[PDB]
Amino acid sequence: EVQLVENGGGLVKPGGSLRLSCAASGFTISSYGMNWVRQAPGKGLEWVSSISSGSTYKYYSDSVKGRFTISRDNAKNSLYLQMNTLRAEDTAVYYCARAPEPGLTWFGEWGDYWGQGTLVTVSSASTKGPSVFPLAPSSKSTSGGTAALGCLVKDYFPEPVTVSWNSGALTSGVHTFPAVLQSSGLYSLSSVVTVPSSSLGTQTYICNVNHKPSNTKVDKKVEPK
Amino acid sequence: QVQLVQSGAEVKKPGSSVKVSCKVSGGTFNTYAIIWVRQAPGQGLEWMGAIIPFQDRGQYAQKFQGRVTITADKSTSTAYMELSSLRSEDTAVYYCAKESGRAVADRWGQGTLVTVSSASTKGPSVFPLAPSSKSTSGGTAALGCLVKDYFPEPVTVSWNSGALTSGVHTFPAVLQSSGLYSLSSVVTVPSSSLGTQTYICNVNHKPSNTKVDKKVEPK
Amino acid sequence: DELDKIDLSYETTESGDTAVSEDSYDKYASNNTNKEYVCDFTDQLKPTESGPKVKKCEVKVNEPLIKVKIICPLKGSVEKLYDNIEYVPKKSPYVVLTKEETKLKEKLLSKLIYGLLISPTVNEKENNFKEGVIEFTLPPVVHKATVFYFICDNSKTEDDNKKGNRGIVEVYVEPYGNKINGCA
Amino acid sequence: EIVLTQSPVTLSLSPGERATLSCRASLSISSSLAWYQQKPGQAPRLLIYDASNRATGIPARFSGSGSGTDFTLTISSLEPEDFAVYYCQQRSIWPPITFGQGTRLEIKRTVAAPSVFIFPPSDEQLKSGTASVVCLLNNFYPREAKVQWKVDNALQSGNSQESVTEQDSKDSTYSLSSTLTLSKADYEKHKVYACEVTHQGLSSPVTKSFNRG
Amino acid sequence: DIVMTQSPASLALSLGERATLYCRASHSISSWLAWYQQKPGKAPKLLIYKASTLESGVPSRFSGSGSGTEFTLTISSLQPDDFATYYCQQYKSYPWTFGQGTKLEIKRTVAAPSVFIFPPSDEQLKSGTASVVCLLNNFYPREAKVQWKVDNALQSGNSQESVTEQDSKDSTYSLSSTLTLSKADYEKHKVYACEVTHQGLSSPVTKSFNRG
Repeated sequence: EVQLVENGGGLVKPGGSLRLSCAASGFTISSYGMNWVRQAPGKGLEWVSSISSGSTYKYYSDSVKGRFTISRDNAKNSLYLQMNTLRAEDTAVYYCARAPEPGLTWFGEWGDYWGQGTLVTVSSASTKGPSVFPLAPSSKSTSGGTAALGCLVKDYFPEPVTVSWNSGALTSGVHTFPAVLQSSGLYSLSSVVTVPSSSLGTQTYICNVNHKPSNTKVDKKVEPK
Repeated sequence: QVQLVQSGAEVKKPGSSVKVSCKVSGGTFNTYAIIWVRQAPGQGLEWMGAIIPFQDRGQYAQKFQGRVTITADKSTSTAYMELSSLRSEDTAVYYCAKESGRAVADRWGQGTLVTVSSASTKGPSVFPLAPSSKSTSGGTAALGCLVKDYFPEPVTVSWNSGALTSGVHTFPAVLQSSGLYSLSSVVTVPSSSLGTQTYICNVNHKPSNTKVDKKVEPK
Repeated sequence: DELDKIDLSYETTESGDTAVSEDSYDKYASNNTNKEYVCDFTDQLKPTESGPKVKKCEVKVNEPLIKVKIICPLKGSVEKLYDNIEYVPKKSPYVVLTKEETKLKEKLLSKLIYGLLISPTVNEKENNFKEGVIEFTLPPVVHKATVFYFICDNSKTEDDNKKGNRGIVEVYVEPYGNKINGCA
Repeated sequence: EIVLTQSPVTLSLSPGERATLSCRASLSISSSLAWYQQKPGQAPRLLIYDASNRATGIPARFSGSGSGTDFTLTISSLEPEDFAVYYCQQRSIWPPITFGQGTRLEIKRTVAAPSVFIFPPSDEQLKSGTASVVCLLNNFYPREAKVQWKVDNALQSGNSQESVTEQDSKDSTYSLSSTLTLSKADYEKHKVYACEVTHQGLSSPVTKSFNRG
Repeated sequence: DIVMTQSPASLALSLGERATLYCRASHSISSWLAWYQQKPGKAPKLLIYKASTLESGVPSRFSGSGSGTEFTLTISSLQPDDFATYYCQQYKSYPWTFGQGTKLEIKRTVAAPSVFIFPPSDEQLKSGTASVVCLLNNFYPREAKVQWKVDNALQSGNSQESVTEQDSKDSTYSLSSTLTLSKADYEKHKVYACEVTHQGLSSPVTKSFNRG
């Protein structure tokens, strides 16, 4: 039907410039308005900039007033925003939304079609391979019933990562927790499973973790201490 | 965001015409007027005319007719001026400005310099103003150089390739009856340093592409 | 009549008493829906923080028989968000603000553009800002470019720490058409 | 600038109930509000444009209301697929275009007690210079819970990071993990490490301990 | 046209003092006056864009006032960046005009001149022209009088003078006086002298040499 694709992102130098582009397919961008909106993690949406009448009028937020520049090309049917000199505290994912012609009304189907978004990570370079450390379960006598075991990963960047158990086996009762960006600028999360306590001393559990940006694959074994 | 850019300084013969280029970058061009002001050095500024680009009909000062011309071109966002039939006393700095909607000119250009003297291109002659050569000494001596018979402005003078900037005075140029500019540059140095230090003055006259280095030593 | 009572110079600037220059003007055009340039000032002149930010409506006309409509809220439209609103010029379906020198002066739009279709009645009501809605229709052929302005100022509207904005309408007309196929 | 407030922050209702979301305009918006639906793994989706008009392709159960202020988004019957995050936006006083804070909808399943587990830091991790202790809560509801870390029966704060998984697709419960980050030099200075869990489904707080020194 | 009778012509002040500028008009005019700041080598910069309002970025010590036939601009205190040449402009009518301008002198302290003389060099002697330069190094005030004497005979009309801008480092500004004569006359005369008269000198200082 109609698609909106944005390009430009990855590691961004804090204290440098960057340009993002938006491409529209299946629809001719004419006599319509275009907007930029960002959404920081753990925060709501925020407007950034918008353009009207192709390139005649242009608008920016107070925080990005002057520091950001917006442009639209009719021949290429593309939308461009420019972060001129440097901004570092605007770390967020930026979205584009088709909208009617900007005016003193702004009514209509604002954001009828949305771009999938690009993650603008303006932070110090932190690319690194993940480090996996096992978490021993509780092995005991009498009737434990069930004992939980899992693995912990530290110091990997950037997202995403995939964690599986026994090459994708025993997918029942496995939970992967969301990652947290530590003060060092690095990510961390953990994955746990629940297994019967009688199999801890005889069953083998593999933690195969592959981190796509660096093609780093690490397999580790978890056993009770 | 808005900024005004003007062309460089130009020298023209009497009876010729001089053109000044003006550009308005940022804001918008059509619906605001662009004004022009000139000022003879050492005297008050003089207003000349203005134009609103969307209408080609400009208006000028009641005293200046015909010779002054102001035009606007919205395709390039420019406000060129053409001045014809130049005459003496026209040697002055020319300034451009536009009104920001507050009824007053809020932004001004870098400016342009115009010269109309009948003289032509010529290189300066550098002569040494050697310090008073006497046994008195005392750490108080003055030396310099003489720049004579050049046209037009400007000429730049530096000492020791930009060294010992304390006490060096570069005098404004003066106009001789022959039509050639002249100035002197001096520097104050300790008297006891004449026999242990070398002082070199650098003269650069861009219009004639003349560069001369002259050494100053006691006679 | 109220159509033409031009006897006041009324020298004023675009920004008026506001210190905002034209670099930070919020320039956005009137909406285009079935050949109608409308920039309604509803809710855009209410008192608010981070102001007064000048709001400018730019109507660029390049087509014949064009209809232009402008709306400004009246006093008391909403509780204590439109008091002390001012409309400039007072007669502004016909008398319009034009730019000579570096000032804004009133002039008759009929003189500037011939064949203006003034409608004295709009939605069974009077055509003036005293109703809050102004209406007129442009002719199909224009010989030369013409620029005129309308002012809807809310700078004197305030609520403790909030203050109103200033609304400006800029109608920009370019030459178009040759002649009318008919009689005179 | 006008700030839009969406209240209350989090809604817990069972499927099939009529869900009402309240949006308040600080000063006023001239019928310029819009409603959007978003999920963590996808872009937001326009539900209701203008005051009450439904957007193209939206299911008929979504309905808006309001007159210049106090706009409510009413869903006639909240389907299990309708549990998502909803935002509000106004287009009367711009720039800037102020968005809403967002509201969460969760499935209100029967209360279930959490399963508390404590994990030790591996010897390999200790050799790396950092020590982390992880406490695991599994299969609990409601989502809100209090987790406290005690070392040698002493209080700790400012060194705990936690995260919560999404609602479970099999039984509509939640899981919580908390990590205590400490250095080896500081980790050797204490003997016993333990965690405290307080939850609605527990009659009394549950204590789990672990020793190493 | 509207005349700008700006007064005074110059002002000598030190740091922290108060300065009050004035700009009258030929006839009563309601507002529409602006003040422009310009140091030597600068573009005229707008600081006050109406009767009393100020442009963004203009310091708060500036304060405009006045209406009708008289207008007043008062600067509460001067800072190191406040010395320049100021102009006043009216735009009530299309034919704008500017005033003569006001000067802001740094410091007020009288210092005698250092007088130096320089005979022409042999290289210039070959060109048929001889030039004698007199240097008045670091005086205050500017009104220094220079006269040329050749064989105790006064020389006038054949000399030119130039003055540098006042420097805040030590309230310093020199004046260069040059005497121009042909090489043939330089040989006919032997004694060449320059006399400098200044406020800080009890008696005129004379520098001379015996070459010819």
